[PDB]
Amino acid sequence: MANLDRSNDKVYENVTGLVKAVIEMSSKIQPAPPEEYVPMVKEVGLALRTLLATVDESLPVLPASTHREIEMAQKLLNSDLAELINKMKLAQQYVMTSLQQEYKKQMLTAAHALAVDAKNLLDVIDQARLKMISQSRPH
Repeated sequence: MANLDRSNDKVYENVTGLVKAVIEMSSKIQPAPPEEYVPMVKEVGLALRTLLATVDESLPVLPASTHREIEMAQKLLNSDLAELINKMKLAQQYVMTSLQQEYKKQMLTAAHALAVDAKNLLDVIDQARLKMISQSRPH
């Protein structure tokens, strides 16, 4: 029952990091221009990429039982992402018009589910990690 925040940190990081941004980005979103936003979102999406790989390393980090769910969760996050990425690709063009705050708001919405999505990700894992704790700790 030590602090195994070694590799679980990398996994728990992306999740948070991306999340912490999902929100923050929302704040600096309104202002964030179409030149600084295009990437902004691109970043969140980029993080996912690495996150996926990170998960693979986390897969084992957790006890057998939170595999499928985890896998299904990955697609879950991406989902919102994909829809989030598109939202941007549009906002980028639906900003110079005038109905920015409108479309921009939409993004926020996802940001809400996103934060959760990312949560439900580890949330499940958290249920696994324990599955190991209260069972038979090896190392």
